[PDB]
Amino acid sequence: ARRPARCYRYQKNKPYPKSRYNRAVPDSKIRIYDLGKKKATVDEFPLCVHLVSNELEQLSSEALEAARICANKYMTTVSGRDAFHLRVRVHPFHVLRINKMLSCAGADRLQQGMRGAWGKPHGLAARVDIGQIIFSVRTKDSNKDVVVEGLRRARYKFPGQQKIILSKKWGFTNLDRPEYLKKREAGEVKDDGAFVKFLSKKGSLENNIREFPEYFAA
Amino acid sequence: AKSKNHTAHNQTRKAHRNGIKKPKTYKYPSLKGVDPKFRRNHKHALHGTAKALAAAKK
Amino acid sequence: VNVPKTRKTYCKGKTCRKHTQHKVTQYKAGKASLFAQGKRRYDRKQSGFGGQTKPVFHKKAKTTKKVVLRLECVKCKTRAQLTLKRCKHFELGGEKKQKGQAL
Amino acid sequence: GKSHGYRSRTRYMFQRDFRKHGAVHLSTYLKVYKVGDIVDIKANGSIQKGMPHKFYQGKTGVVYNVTKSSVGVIINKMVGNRYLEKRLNLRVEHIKHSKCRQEFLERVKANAAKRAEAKAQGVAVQLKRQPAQPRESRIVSTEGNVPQTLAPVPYETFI
Amino acid sequence: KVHLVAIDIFTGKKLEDLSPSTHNMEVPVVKRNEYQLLDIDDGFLSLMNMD
RNA sequence: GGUUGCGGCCAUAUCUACCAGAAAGCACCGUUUCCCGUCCGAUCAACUGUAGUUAAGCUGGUAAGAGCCUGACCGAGUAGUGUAGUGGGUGACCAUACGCGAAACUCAGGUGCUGCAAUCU
RNA sequence: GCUCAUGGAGAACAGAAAUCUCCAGUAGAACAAAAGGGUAAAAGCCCCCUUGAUUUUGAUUUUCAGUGUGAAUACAAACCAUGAAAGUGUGGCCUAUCGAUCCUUUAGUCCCUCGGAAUUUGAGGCUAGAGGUGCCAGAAAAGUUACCACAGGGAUAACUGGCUUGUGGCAGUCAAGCGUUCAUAGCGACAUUGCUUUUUGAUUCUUCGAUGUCGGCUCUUCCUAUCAUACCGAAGCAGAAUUCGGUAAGCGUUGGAUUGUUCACCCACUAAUAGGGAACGUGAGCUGGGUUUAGACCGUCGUGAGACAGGUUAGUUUUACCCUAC
RNA sequence: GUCUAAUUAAAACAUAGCAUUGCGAUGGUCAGAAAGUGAUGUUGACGCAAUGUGAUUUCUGCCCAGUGCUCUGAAUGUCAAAGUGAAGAAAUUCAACCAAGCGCGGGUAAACGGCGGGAGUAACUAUGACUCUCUUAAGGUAGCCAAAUGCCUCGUCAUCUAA
RNA sequence: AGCUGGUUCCUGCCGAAGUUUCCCUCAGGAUAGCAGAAGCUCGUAUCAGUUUUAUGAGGUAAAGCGAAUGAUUAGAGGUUCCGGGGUCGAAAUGACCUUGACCUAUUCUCAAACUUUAAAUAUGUAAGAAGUCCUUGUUACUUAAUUGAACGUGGACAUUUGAAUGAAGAGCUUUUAGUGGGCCAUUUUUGGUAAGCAGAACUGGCGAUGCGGGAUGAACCGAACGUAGAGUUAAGGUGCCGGA
RNA sequence: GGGUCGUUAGCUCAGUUGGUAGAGCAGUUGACUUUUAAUCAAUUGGUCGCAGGUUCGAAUCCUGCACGACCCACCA
RNA sequence: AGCGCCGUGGCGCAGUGGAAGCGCGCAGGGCUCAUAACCCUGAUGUCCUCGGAUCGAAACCGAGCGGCGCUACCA
RNA sequence: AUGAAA
Ligand SMILES: C[C@@H]1C[C@@H]([C@H](O)CC2CC(=O)NC(=O)C2)C(=O)[C@@H](C)C1
Ligand SMILES: [Zn+2]
Repeated sequence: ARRPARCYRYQKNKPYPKSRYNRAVPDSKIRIYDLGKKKATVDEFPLCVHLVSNELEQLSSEALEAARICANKYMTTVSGRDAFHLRVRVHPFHVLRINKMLSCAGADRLQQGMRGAWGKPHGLAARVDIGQIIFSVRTKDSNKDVVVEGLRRARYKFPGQQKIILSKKWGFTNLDRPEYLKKREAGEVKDDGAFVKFLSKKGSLENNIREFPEYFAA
Repeated sequence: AKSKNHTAHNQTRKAHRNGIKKPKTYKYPSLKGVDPKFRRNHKHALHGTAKALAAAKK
Repeated sequence: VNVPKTRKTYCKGKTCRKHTQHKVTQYKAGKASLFAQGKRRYDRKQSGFGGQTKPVFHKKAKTTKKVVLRLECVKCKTRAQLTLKRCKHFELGGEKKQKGQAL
Repeated sequence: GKSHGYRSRTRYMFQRDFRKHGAVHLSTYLKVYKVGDIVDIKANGSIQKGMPHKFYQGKTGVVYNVTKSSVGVIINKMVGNRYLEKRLNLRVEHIKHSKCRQEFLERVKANAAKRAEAKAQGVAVQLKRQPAQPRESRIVSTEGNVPQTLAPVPYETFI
Repeated sequence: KVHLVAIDIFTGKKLEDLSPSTHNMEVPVVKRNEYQLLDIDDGFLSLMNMD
């Protein structure tokens, strides 16, 4: 019962976020941003795959939600709920206004039209660009074609020409594979619950040796 | 029946026709707005120097 | 608002020309004399047929008047006016504002 | 309603600075100002007395008058089709000098020095400034400086 | 235009008027004040304030 | 060079944790009759410079220190932007030509200087 | 002279929150308010003294016509306060908090005039303020008209047309699921891309020195997003019956009941009883039910005259002999 | 029976009948520039004047708080001019007094017109005789209806119809 | 009658505005601007819709949020005299387990009314004669002070008298018309689903403007007009209509 | 033809906006009585109309799916 | 669709920044053979939810939820 | 004022 995304697609107008000025919004339907085995670790999922955009547009929580479900459905169906971690990477903070006219025949006598154009909120949306990733996933090469099938379905749900990319990176890091590996057979790394903390060459040697001990025991 | 509320269109053409003449700057400007103490002393000093020059060439 | 009953202020009185003490009092607009030229002209202007002849004012907005004082020098009695802001409540008998007190 | 005040659309303009809030240093006061001095105008929002208008923020003028803690300044202001002379009773916290004028005076006395030396020897000063003239020939060698051939780079995605 | 009906309060007497919705109509500055009660003489209410 | 007083710029000067401190100077410190102020000679006023201590303040050094500052032949001639085009594209947008040109990041360095006067082995 | 918010650690009653004490505390508080700037031996809190919220008039800035009003800025000559003093101080830390003429009135000057000369009341003057115009550069002011009039207006509405197409309608992509089992025979949620202008909005370009304004009747022609009929393909098509889909608009798509009706709903036949366009086709072609003047009735609203896409009833439908088309 | 001649002949007007109101002639209603003027009136309450409603039959409920009309005056309310007093040299000012009217208080609905909401409850459930409460000047009584008054509404049931 | 309509010969020269402020002001006026005419003082400059050098000011783009404020995703590691509790047990600031808080550093995403930073473009000012230096005259101002300030005497400092370029004369006044419904395009941009929509910013145009191309068209591209001739081009094109 | 609201024990009604269905009526039993009635206590009953994500996890989040209850629907 | 009102005990209705009123209903006692009525007594109100300002709110200003009302004309 | 059925 909603208006079309073609009506609310482009960045025709500046960011209208939630604030102390609006104060009153219709909450999203998306609430999840991470799926799969998010508590997996870095060496556990080495491969990282992306879904990006070649447009410059607004994307609704509804499309984000349906696409999330389609990809996660495929993966959790075929390779199980704990063979991957999916992570969305765009949050809808933008808000969409509508000057709600009537849906009758006889509104003429009380419509009043464009006097009072400033519309009330009726949803949210994201704001993406070239290359700003929409989705990312971390898993293994065995799970590769499975996950890119999921991304294919999510493309079919989002508008525009979105692309898939298999990164040169180890998990969700900004690090490439062999550098990660030399570091990790070395000892500059220290795993967190999901992500990892690195060793600086700066600062407190005492804290570094409190941490990262094997690197000192080279 | 609304109307065109405002526009600065064509005003700069109108100005730069015969426009933005710098104000004619002058030697010996106004001593209005100047500290009146200074005005007063300046008066008496000029009286003195006029007298002095006339006495040097009388 | 509140004001005292006496004030040290300049008295341009031709022998003080300086600050003396001045008893303050309010200014009352003063009863209107008949036989003033406006009233005389007005009685003539309204005299007879023709109805009302001068306007008469109803579109009122101000819920306040400017308050105004009289300042009588104790020595010279050279009175003097000076006007203040607009105030809903006004007072000269000043029970001071004691800060260190309860509700 | 439409709001057009003395200190309207001025927020970031009279924002004092970062890590420079509080008081003012003292050269602002120990500086000197005379008739004919050219001066810059930036406003110190920490001094709410003697201020200029935001038009005169970041502007330049000449002195005409001097008082206890303040200075007269003349400015020219476009009003329709003319420049109007406008007189401001400003504070020195908002004033400062024009180093352009200072350097001009230094150039002046140096020009005079050159004229003195050329009165001493008759040696063709050429006082005037001249632009960055186009440059003259030369011979660049190659020893230890052979030309490395370069060429473009292929397209890598870099993700 | 507005028909207005209000009760005069010191009497209990109805007052019906009507006047356009955009013309100005007067309002007083009424305020109520609490007061304590002392020994009542003839009709003058024997009251007091804290001060 | 050190110290004190008055200072300019007001973090290379700050913050944290420790180490040291010849002399002199500051300081800590001792006292309450006197002017003075306090709930209180703690603060402040006054007296001695005696009793004593450099522990603290203060000064400096250390820290793969946090912070700050500078520089980069680091990122990046990227992002953005001015002008031109009967340029491309469905369009969003983009490339090209003449031009200007960031910030973040990455790495390297530095951690108060200095004026007037007086004084100290 | 002090330094706030907050947090931590303590002290009986006393707890999360009562008062006191220590540490950190760049402001995370407070400054009458709206918001924003500004402020840390202060502009904040406390304490002391005061009345510069004073007088004279001018200059300057803002709005700006460089007019006024309002507010503010910096000085001169005075009188003052406060402080040890520098100094600061002409209302509020800055940004808003307000008002001409005529009249009336008050303060000042104790000055001018009252015109044959005087005195005294009274009146009128000059300088400066108030009493107020908020439609805030400032008239003194209730309605209706369907009995209506006029000057004009496409600068401005109601039809049609035009751009747009949210909404209305139509068709696609993808496929979680349904379908006994199986996503796709057939349907296809969540999401998404398009089309059309047959709705309804939005807009106001044309049209107000008039484009005759709903429907029906009549009558032709056109589109197809094909209801039927011709030929075909697919099926969860055994046959019959049915559903989906293609070329296809050649041909046809009713009679009636009620309603002004479009539409809707029923009856019945039917091979089938599909949707729409042509100035929402068509009034010098009809009719005039309806709408849409004037009469009149009811209800509700109104003090009332009078109002009501609220209901009912009654209410003049002009001319072709010209050109074109036929 | 009469009307909108020249777009409306009707449910509209009238009508008889019902009811109300004023008036005893020094008057009621109305007229007129006035006037030794006039119409009703060559008249006299079974009459003149002004209203409403509309044959007959039956019946006309509750509200006088509001607005009007009207009756009190017993009143420190308000209270003009003329008139009185005091002050003043006079202009003049002030005070007192004070007509009607208004105000105050009564009456009046075949005068204008008005005539409510909310909760709970019955041995199936539903419903609510009953009860409670806020409030009004009093809360629509008899009686009548989707009627020319009823949005929703093509109201629900029946009948008339094949529909 | 602030409204409609009409307003009579030729040519030449110049040539607009639909914007500001006030008005019971919104179909109108006053004012300022735009434009004409009369000229006036002087004679190449007290200029410039421009650049450079130097100096300032801005707080928009972009960027950041492991930097402030505000919002936000997920983990891990901890403090429980510490919120909820589940257990061992009598309970114990006793022990254990779990769970929302808070702390720590990490991570993903953002801001027209957030920001350290911070452009491009636009914008102010200076680039000398009314100046620089030296000396000393004035004053009731200022200074402790013949100290300073302001204005000056006298003298010196020229051809490069203080960067570039151009200047078709520079400057100055008076008076007055018409106008005060505006529109289109590029780029920025607010409202709106959107609009040949409404509305602002810069510039250029149409109006008021024809010619050549876009078949066709108010505005686009090219170029702006006395009468003619000769050539060369623009934009656009060269199958035929159509010159190639 | 849409826009909304809701479909909870045999009946009715809260429900909790997420983790547990609670109240009433009814019924069965019990108490009561000489036995009944009413009255008191106790259990009975609950996928809350069909699939989705799923808060670890779901009636209640909300997506659709059959029932109803309202508000709207030429025109001149 | 736009605008306005209101949410207070079990029910109804008052309530005004220093902090909740009344009646009826409820409970207890007494009279009565028992229940009524009656007499003596007491209690009960997250003031629709969230947030804010305030030294402090039912009140005062935003957000939402609900029950209603008013608008809806010229075509 | 009322006082359940046999
Ligand atoms: C309003 C009230 C009166 C008003 C003034 O009399 C109004 C009008 C009088 C008139 O008829 N013509 C005018 O010029 C002004 C005045 O001065 C105010 C302060 C006080
Ligand atoms: Zn005096």
